[PDB]
Amino acid sequence: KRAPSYSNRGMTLEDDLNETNKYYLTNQIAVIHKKPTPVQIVNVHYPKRSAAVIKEAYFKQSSTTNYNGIYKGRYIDFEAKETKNKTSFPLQNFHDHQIEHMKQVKAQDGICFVIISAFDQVYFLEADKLFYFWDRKEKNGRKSIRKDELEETAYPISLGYAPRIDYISIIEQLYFS
Amino acid sequence: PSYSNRGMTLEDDLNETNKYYLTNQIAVIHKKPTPVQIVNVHYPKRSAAVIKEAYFKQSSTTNYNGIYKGRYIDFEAKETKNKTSFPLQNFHDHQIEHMKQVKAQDGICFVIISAFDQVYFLEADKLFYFWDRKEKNGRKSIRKDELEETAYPISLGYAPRIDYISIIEQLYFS
DNA sequence: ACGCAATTGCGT
DNA sequence: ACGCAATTGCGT
DNA sequence: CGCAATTGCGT
DNA sequence: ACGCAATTGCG
Repeated sequence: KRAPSYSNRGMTLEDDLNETNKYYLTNQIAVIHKKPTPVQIVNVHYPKRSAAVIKEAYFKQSSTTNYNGIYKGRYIDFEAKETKNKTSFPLQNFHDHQIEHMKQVKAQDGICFVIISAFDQVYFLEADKLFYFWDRKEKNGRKSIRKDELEETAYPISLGYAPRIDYISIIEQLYFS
Repeated sequence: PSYSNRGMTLEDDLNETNKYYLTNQIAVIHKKPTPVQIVNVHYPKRSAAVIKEAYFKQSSTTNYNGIYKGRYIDFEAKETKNKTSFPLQNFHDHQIEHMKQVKAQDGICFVIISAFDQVYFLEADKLFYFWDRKEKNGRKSIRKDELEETAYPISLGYAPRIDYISIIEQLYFS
Protein backbone atom coordinates (compact mmCIF):
# COMPACT_ATOMS: atom_id res chain seq x y z
CA LYS A 1 0.00 0.00 0.00
CA ARG A 2 3.07 2.24 -0.36
CA ALA A 3 1.79 4.30 -3.37
CA PRO A 4 3.86 7.55 -3.61
CA SER A 5 1.55 8.80 -6.33
CA TYR A 6 -0.19 9.56 -8.69
CA SER A 7 -2.69 12.28 -9.13
CA ASN A 8 -6.17 11.98 -10.56
CA ARG A 9 -8.86 14.58 -11.08
CA GLY A 10 -10.09 12.86 -9.16
CA MET A 11 -11.08 9.60 -7.44
CA THR A 12 -9.30 10.26 -5.24
CA LEU A 13 -8.83 7.58 -4.47
CA GLU A 14 -10.99 5.49 -2.17
CA ASP A 15 -9.91 8.53 -0.16
CA ASP A 16 -12.37 10.72 -1.75
CA LEU A 17 -15.72 9.05 -1.45
CA ASN A 18 -14.57 6.54 1.03
CA GLU A 19 -13.52 9.00 3.58
CA THR A 20 -16.81 10.68 2.92
CA ASN A 21 -18.52 7.42 3.85
CA LYS A 22 -16.57 6.84 7.01
CA TYR A 23 -17.53 10.30 8.01
CA TYR A 24 -21.07 9.66 7.25
CA LEU A 25 -20.60 6.55 9.38
CA THR A 26 -19.22 7.86 12.68
CA ASN A 27 -21.71 10.79 12.80
CA GLN A 28 -24.60 8.37 12.48
CA ILE A 29 -25.72 9.87 9.15
CA ALA A 30 -25.70 6.83 6.83
CA VAL A 31 -24.26 3.37 6.40
CA ILE A 32 -22.86 3.34 2.86
CA HIS A 33 -20.13 0.91 1.89
CA LYS A 34 -18.31 0.07 -1.30
CA LYS A 35 -19.15 -3.42 -2.40
CA PRO A 36 -15.76 -5.13 -2.83
CA THR A 37 -14.40 -6.21 -6.22
CA PRO A 38 -15.35 -9.86 -7.01
CA VAL A 39 -12.36 -12.15 -7.72
CA GLN A 40 -12.65 -15.81 -8.56
CA ILE A 41 -10.01 -17.36 -6.37
CA VAL A 42 -8.76 -20.35 -8.37
CA ASN A 43 -5.64 -21.19 -6.32
CA VAL A 44 -4.61 -20.51 -2.71
CA HIS A 45 -1.44 -21.44 -0.72
CA TYR A 46 -0.99 -21.49 3.10
CA PRO A 47 2.76 -20.88 3.71
CA LYS A 48 4.44 -20.57 7.13
CA ARG A 49 1.31 -21.21 9.23
CA SER A 50 -0.96 -18.21 8.61
CA ALA A 51 -1.79 -16.67 6.33
CA ALA A 52 -2.96 -17.51 2.79
CA VAL A 53 -1.60 -16.10 -0.47
CA ILE A 54 -3.72 -16.70 -3.51
CA LYS A 55 -1.36 -17.83 -6.19
CA GLU A 56 -3.83 -17.70 -9.11
CA ALA A 57 -7.11 -15.79 -9.41
CA TYR A 58 -8.98 -13.87 -12.11
CA PHE A 59 -11.11 -10.73 -12.15
CA LYS A 60 -14.88 -11.03 -12.54
CA GLN A 61 -17.14 -8.44 -14.08
CA SER A 62 -19.44 -7.37 -11.24
CA SER A 63 -23.27 -7.29 -11.57
CA THR A 64 -24.15 -4.66 -8.94
CA THR A 65 -23.41 -0.94 -8.83
CA ASN A 66 -20.21 0.22 -7.08
CA TYR A 67 -21.67 1.57 -3.76
CA ASN A 68 -24.75 0.81 -1.59
CA GLY A 69 -26.43 1.24 1.80
CA ILE A 70 -28.92 2.85 4.25
CA TYR A 71 -29.99 6.44 4.83
CA LYS A 72 -33.26 7.17 6.62
CA GLY A 73 -34.20 3.52 6.28
CA ARG A 74 -34.15 3.87 2.50
CA TYR A 75 -31.86 2.01 0.07
CA ILE A 76 -28.99 3.90 -1.51
CA ASP A 77 -27.18 2.59 -4.58
CA PHE A 78 -24.87 4.38 -6.97
CA GLU A 79 -21.93 4.18 -9.23
CA ALA A 80 -19.01 6.57 -9.11
CA LYS A 81 -17.05 7.27 -12.25
CA GLU A 82 -14.50 9.99 -13.08
CA THR A 83 -12.88 11.18 -16.27
CA LYS A 84 -9.94 13.29 -17.28
CA ASN A 85 -11.41 14.07 -20.75
CA LYS A 86 -11.72 17.84 -20.58
CA THR A 87 -14.64 17.90 -23.01
CA SER A 88 -17.13 15.16 -22.12
CA PHE A 89 -17.79 12.06 -19.91
CA PRO A 90 -17.20 8.71 -21.69
CA LEU A 91 -20.43 6.77 -21.28
CA GLN A 92 -18.39 3.78 -22.35
CA ASN A 93 -16.79 3.22 -18.98
CA PHE A 94 -20.15 2.24 -17.67
CA HIS A 95 -20.92 -1.29 -18.52
CA ASP A 96 -23.83 -3.59 -19.16
CA HIS A 97 -24.83 -5.06 -15.91
CA GLN A 98 -24.44 -2.05 -13.79
CA ILE A 99 -27.12 -0.28 -15.68
CA GLU A 100 -29.30 -3.36 -15.76
CA HIS A 101 -29.09 -3.26 -12.03
CA MET A 102 -29.70 0.40 -11.49
CA LYS A 103 -32.84 -0.35 -13.48
CA GLN A 104 -33.91 -3.28 -11.24
CA VAL A 105 -32.95 -1.20 -8.19
CA LYS A 106 -35.27 1.59 -9.21
CA ALA A 107 -37.82 -1.16 -9.85
CA GLN A 108 -38.57 -1.33 -6.13
CA ASP A 109 -38.26 2.36 -5.19
CA GLY A 110 -34.63 3.24 -4.37
CA ILE A 111 -32.22 6.19 -4.41
CA CYS A 112 -30.15 4.92 -7.30
CA PHE A 113 -27.78 7.37 -9.02
CA VAL A 114 -24.40 8.39 -10.34
CA ILE A 115 -21.58 10.44 -8.97
CA ILE A 116 -19.33 11.73 -11.77
CA SER A 117 -16.01 13.42 -11.22
CA ALA A 118 -15.11 15.35 -14.33
CA PHE A 119 -14.37 18.91 -15.35
CA ASP A 120 -12.68 19.64 -12.10
CA GLN A 121 -16.10 19.17 -10.59
CA VAL A 122 -18.07 16.47 -8.85
CA TYR A 123 -21.60 16.01 -10.15
CA PHE A 124 -24.66 14.05 -9.14
CA LEU A 125 -26.61 12.74 -12.07
CA GLU A 126 -29.88 11.04 -11.13
CA ALA A 127 -30.43 7.58 -12.67
CA ASP A 128 -33.35 8.84 -14.80
CA LYS A 129 -31.25 11.14 -16.94
CA LEU A 130 -28.48 8.56 -17.02
CA PHE A 131 -30.99 6.18 -18.55
CA TYR A 132 -31.78 8.75 -21.27
CA PHE A 133 -28.08 9.07 -22.22
CA TRP A 134 -27.83 5.30 -22.04
CA ASP A 135 -30.39 4.50 -24.78
CA ARG A 136 -29.22 7.54 -26.74
CA LYS A 137 -26.10 5.43 -26.86
CA GLU A 138 -28.16 2.23 -27.22
CA LYS A 139 -30.20 3.12 -30.28
CA ASN A 140 -27.28 4.74 -31.94
CA GLY A 141 -25.21 7.84 -31.48
CA ARG A 142 -23.13 9.67 -28.90
CA LYS A 143 -21.11 7.47 -26.53
CA SER A 144 -20.47 10.33 -24.10
CA ILE A 145 -22.27 13.12 -22.36
CA ARG A 146 -20.80 16.46 -23.33
CA LYS A 147 -20.23 18.88 -20.45
CA ASP A 148 -22.85 21.43 -21.50
CA GLU A 149 -25.42 18.65 -21.05
CA LEU A 150 -23.84 17.04 -18.03
CA GLU A 151 -24.07 20.37 -16.25
CA GLU A 152 -27.45 20.60 -17.95
CA THR A 153 -28.52 17.12 -16.82
CA ALA A 154 -26.95 16.88 -13.30
CA TYR A 155 -26.70 18.50 -9.84
CA PRO A 156 -23.24 19.67 -8.81
CA ILE A 157 -22.03 18.55 -5.41
CA SER A 158 -19.99 20.63 -2.97
CA LEU A 159 -16.54 19.32 -2.23
CA GLY A 160 -15.21 20.33 1.18
CA TYR A 161 -13.01 19.04 3.98
CA ALA A 162 -15.01 16.89 6.30
CA PRO A 163 -17.47 15.09 4.18
CA ARG A 164 -14.96 15.69 1.31
CA ILE A 165 -17.84 14.63 -0.92
CA ASP A 166 -21.26 15.58 0.48
CA TYR A 167 -23.74 13.68 -1.66
CA ILE A 168 -26.18 13.01 1.16
CA SER A 169 -27.05 16.74 1.34
CA ILE A 170 -28.30 16.45 -2.26
CA ILE A 171 -30.14 13.18 -1.66
CA GLU A 172 -31.59 15.11 1.27
CA GLN A 173 -32.25 18.32 -0.66
CA LEU A 174 -34.08 16.19 -3.24
CA TYR A 175 -35.83 13.00 -1.99
CA PHE A 176 -36.64 14.16 1.58
CA SER A 177 -38.41 17.56 1.40
CA PRO B 1 -15.43 -29.22 -4.20
CA SER B 2 -17.79 -26.21 -3.99
CA TYR B 3 -19.22 -27.99 -0.95
CA SER B 4 -16.82 -29.98 1.24
CA ASN B 5 -19.21 -30.91 4.07
CA ARG B 6 -22.03 -33.33 4.96
CA GLY B 7 -24.86 -30.79 4.80
CA MET B 8 -25.36 -28.60 1.71
CA THR B 9 -23.42 -25.45 2.55
CA LEU B 10 -26.26 -22.93 2.41
CA GLU B 11 -24.09 -20.86 0.17
CA ASP B 12 -25.79 -21.96 -3.07
CA ASP B 13 -29.18 -22.60 -1.39
CA LEU B 14 -29.47 -18.91 -0.44
CA ASN B 15 -27.82 -17.23 -3.43
CA GLU B 16 -30.22 -19.22 -5.65
CA THR B 17 -33.18 -18.15 -3.54
CA ASN B 18 -31.95 -14.67 -4.40
CA LYS B 19 -31.71 -15.33 -8.12
CA TYR B 20 -35.36 -16.44 -8.19
CA TYR B 21 -36.24 -13.32 -6.27
CA LEU B 22 -34.40 -11.19 -8.82
CA THR B 23 -35.64 -12.86 -12.03
CA ASN B 24 -39.25 -12.42 -10.87
CA GLN B 25 -38.76 -8.78 -9.71
CA ILE B 26 -39.81 -9.74 -6.13
CA ALA B 27 -36.68 -8.00 -4.80
CA VAL B 28 -33.00 -7.28 -5.16
CA ILE B 29 -30.46 -9.02 -2.94
CA HIS B 30 -26.80 -9.84 -3.54
CA LYS B 31 -24.00 -11.19 -1.40
CA LYS B 32 -21.10 -8.80 -1.00
CA PRO B 33 -18.18 -10.83 -2.40
CA THR B 34 -15.18 -11.65 -0.20
CA PRO B 35 -12.76 -8.70 0.11
CA VAL B 36 -9.24 -9.38 -1.09
CA GLN B 37 -6.32 -7.00 -1.37
CA ILE B 38 -4.68 -7.83 -4.70
CA VAL B 39 -0.87 -7.68 -4.70
CA ASN B 40 0.37 -8.60 -8.22
CA VAL B 41 -1.47 -9.05 -11.57
CA HIS B 42 0.41 -10.58 -14.51
CA TYR B 43 -1.31 -9.68 -17.81
CA PRO B 44 -0.66 -11.68 -21.00
CA LYS B 45 -2.05 -10.26 -24.25
CA ARG B 46 -4.14 -13.31 -24.78
CA SER B 47 -4.78 -14.73 -21.36
CA ALA B 48 -7.07 -12.57 -19.29
CA ALA B 49 -4.90 -10.79 -16.72
CA VAL B 50 -4.09 -13.31 -13.97
CA ILE B 51 -3.98 -11.99 -10.42
CA LYS B 52 -0.96 -14.10 -9.35
CA GLU B 53 -0.65 -13.13 -5.67
CA ALA B 54 -3.29 -11.64 -3.37
CA TYR B 55 -4.41 -11.64 0.26
CA PHE B 56 -7.68 -11.81 2.18
CA LYS B 57 -8.82 -9.04 4.44
CA GLN B 58 -11.95 -9.22 6.46
CA SER B 59 -14.77 -6.80 5.81
CA SER B 60 -16.99 -5.64 8.62
CA THR B 61 -20.10 -5.29 6.63
CA THR B 62 -22.42 -8.14 7.35
CA ASN B 63 -22.33 -9.99 4.07
CA TYR B 64 -25.72 -10.00 2.49
CA ASN B 65 -27.96 -7.05 1.54
CA GLY B 66 -30.12 -5.09 -0.82
CA ILE B 67 -33.55 -3.65 -1.53
CA TYR B 68 -37.00 -4.94 -1.00
CA LYS B 69 -39.97 -2.69 -1.33
CA GLY B 70 -38.12 0.51 -0.85
CA ARG B 71 -36.54 -0.55 2.42
CA TYR B 72 -32.92 -1.52 2.93
CA ILE B 73 -32.63 -5.21 3.75
CA ASP B 74 -29.60 -6.73 5.49
CA PHE B 75 -28.51 -10.04 6.99
CA GLU B 76 -25.92 -12.71 7.55
CA ALA B 77 -25.87 -16.38 6.74
CA LYS B 78 -23.96 -18.66 8.99
CA GLU B 79 -24.68 -22.36 9.06
CA THR B 80 -23.89 -24.99 11.71
CA LYS B 81 -24.17 -28.82 11.55
CA ASN B 82 -23.61 -29.78 15.16
CA LYS B 83 -26.91 -30.71 16.72
CA THR B 84 -25.47 -29.58 20.02
CA SER B 85 -26.04 -25.86 19.90
CA PHE B 86 -25.08 -23.01 17.59
CA PRO B 87 -21.77 -21.30 18.19
CA LEU B 88 -21.66 -17.44 18.25
CA GLN B 89 -18.02 -18.01 17.29
CA ASN B 90 -19.30 -17.55 13.70
CA PHE B 91 -20.41 -13.89 13.88
CA HIS B 92 -17.68 -11.38 14.74
CA ASP B 93 -17.78 -8.08 16.64
CA HIS B 94 -17.50 -5.81 13.64
CA GLN B 95 -20.44 -7.54 11.96
CA ILE B 96 -22.55 -7.01 15.05
CA GLU B 97 -21.46 -3.37 15.26
CA HIS B 98 -22.43 -2.87 11.69
CA MET B 99 -25.91 -4.31 11.95
CA LYS B 100 -26.12 -2.29 15.12
CA GLN B 101 -25.69 0.87 13.01
CA VAL B 102 -28.23 -0.57 10.55
CA LYS B 103 -31.14 -1.06 12.90
CA ALA B 104 -29.98 2.30 14.31
CA GLN B 105 -31.08 3.54 10.90
CA ASP B 106 -34.52 1.97 10.31
CA GLY B 107 -32.88 -0.94 8.47
CA ILE B 108 -34.46 -4.39 8.25
CA CYS B 109 -31.83 -6.74 9.56
CA PHE B 110 -32.29 -10.55 9.65
CA VAL B 111 -29.81 -13.26 10.63
CA ILE B 112 -30.13 -16.48 8.77
CA ILE B 113 -28.97 -19.78 10.27
CA SER B 114 -29.81 -23.22 8.95
CA ALA B 115 -29.00 -25.15 12.13
CA PHE B 116 -30.68 -28.35 13.34
CA ASP B 117 -31.96 -29.31 9.92
CA GLN B 118 -34.12 -26.18 9.75
CA VAL B 119 -33.72 -22.62 8.52
CA TYR B 120 -33.88 -20.08 11.32
CA PHE B 121 -34.70 -16.49 10.49
CA LEU B 122 -33.30 -14.73 13.57
CA GLU B 123 -34.43 -11.17 14.34
CA ALA B 124 -31.65 -8.72 15.21
CA ASP B 125 -32.37 -7.61 18.80
CA LYS B 126 -32.46 -11.25 19.82
CA LEU B 127 -29.04 -11.94 18.27
CA PHE B 128 -27.76 -8.84 20.04
CA TYR B 129 -29.08 -10.33 23.26
CA PHE B 130 -27.30 -13.70 22.84
CA TRP B 131 -24.15 -11.81 21.92
CA ASP B 132 -24.62 -9.63 25.00
CA ARG B 133 -25.09 -12.37 27.54
CA LYS B 134 -22.10 -13.96 25.79
CA GLU B 135 -20.16 -10.70 26.12
CA LYS B 136 -20.70 -10.86 29.88
CA ASN B 137 -18.48 -14.00 29.84
CA GLY B 138 -21.74 -15.98 29.61
CA ARG B 139 -23.04 -18.65 27.24
CA LYS B 140 -20.82 -18.43 24.16
CA SER B 141 -23.54 -20.14 22.14
CA ILE B 142 -27.25 -20.48 21.59
CA ARG B 143 -28.38 -23.90 22.74
CA LYS B 144 -30.41 -25.98 20.30
CA ASP B 145 -33.75 -25.09 21.86
CA GLU B 146 -33.37 -21.52 23.02
CA LEU B 147 -33.33 -20.08 19.52
CA GLU B 148 -36.41 -22.17 18.81
CA GLU B 149 -38.66 -19.31 19.93
CA THR B 150 -36.07 -16.53 19.74
CA ALA B 151 -36.14 -17.28 15.98
CA TYR B 152 -38.51 -18.12 13.13
CA PRO B 153 -38.18 -21.27 11.03
CA ILE B 154 -38.06 -19.97 7.46
CA SER B 155 -40.44 -21.68 5.03
CA LEU B 156 -37.99 -23.89 3.05
CA GLY B 157 -39.66 -24.42 -0.36
CA TYR B 158 -38.80 -25.24 -3.98
CA ALA B 159 -39.26 -22.14 -6.13
CA PRO B 160 -37.48 -20.10 -3.56
CA ARG B 161 -35.67 -22.38 -1.32
CA ILE B 162 -35.24 -20.81 2.12
CA ASP B 163 -38.05 -18.22 1.49
CA TYR B 164 -37.45 -15.41 3.93
CA ILE B 165 -38.88 -12.62 1.79
CA SER B 166 -42.34 -13.40 3.09
CA ILE B 167 -41.23 -13.42 6.74
CA ILE B 168 -39.96 -9.87 6.26
CA GLU B 169 -43.12 -9.32 4.20
CA GLN B 170 -45.19 -10.32 7.17
CA LEU B 171 -43.57 -8.42 9.99
CA TYR B 172 -43.32 -5.18 7.98
CA PHE B 173 -45.34 -3.47 6.87
CA SER B 174 -48.67 -5.20 7.59
C1' DA C 1 -8.34 -3.28 -15.48
C1' DC C 2 -7.73 0.90 -16.42
C1' DG C 3 -5.01 5.35 -18.11
C1' DC C 4 -3.61 7.28 -22.12
C1' DA C 5 -1.48 7.01 -26.87
C1' DA C 6 -3.62 6.09 -31.35
C1' DT C 7 -6.94 6.82 -34.29
C1' DT C 8 -11.08 8.09 -36.20
C1' DG C 9 -14.61 11.24 -38.08
C1' DC C 10 -17.71 15.29 -37.14
C1' DG C 11 -18.11 19.80 -37.88
C1' DT C 12 -17.83 24.01 -40.18
C1' DA D 1 -9.61 19.92 -45.41
C1' DC D 2 -8.37 19.87 -41.45
C1' DG D 3 -8.78 20.68 -36.35
C1' DC D 4 -9.69 19.00 -32.35
C1' DA D 5 -13.40 16.58 -29.93
C1' DA D 6 -14.94 11.45 -29.65
C1' DT D 7 -13.51 6.61 -29.65
C1' DT D 8 -10.86 2.67 -29.81
C1' DG D 9 -7.26 -0.31 -28.10
C1' DC D 10 -2.92 -1.52 -26.68
C1' DG D 11 0.43 -1.88 -22.65
C1' DT D 12 2.29 -2.30 -18.16
C1' DC E 1 -10.84 -18.95 5.31
C1' DG E 2 -12.65 -25.37 7.47
C1' DC E 3 -13.02 -29.69 9.05
C1' DA E 4 -9.65 -32.89 12.07
C1' DA E 5 -7.62 -32.43 16.82
C1' DT E 6 -7.45 -30.44 21.51
C1' DT E 7 -8.73 -29.66 25.66
C1' DG E 8 -11.75 -28.09 29.29
C1' DC E 9 -16.62 -27.87 31.65
C1' DG E 10 -19.46 -30.06 33.69
C1' DT E 11 -24.18 -35.04 34.39
C1' DA F 1 -14.45 -40.26 32.14
C1' DC F 2 -18.10 -39.28 28.28
C1' DG F 3 -21.73 -35.76 25.71
C1' DC F 4 -21.13 -31.08 24.98
C1' DA F 5 -18.77 -27.25 25.00
C1' DA F 6 -15.21 -24.07 24.09
C1' DT F 7 -10.43 -23.26 21.93
C1' DT F 8 -4.80 -24.35 18.24
C1' DG F 9 -3.52 -25.69 13.71
C1' DC F 10 -2.70 -25.32 9.73
C1' DG F 11 -5.89 -28.47 4.36
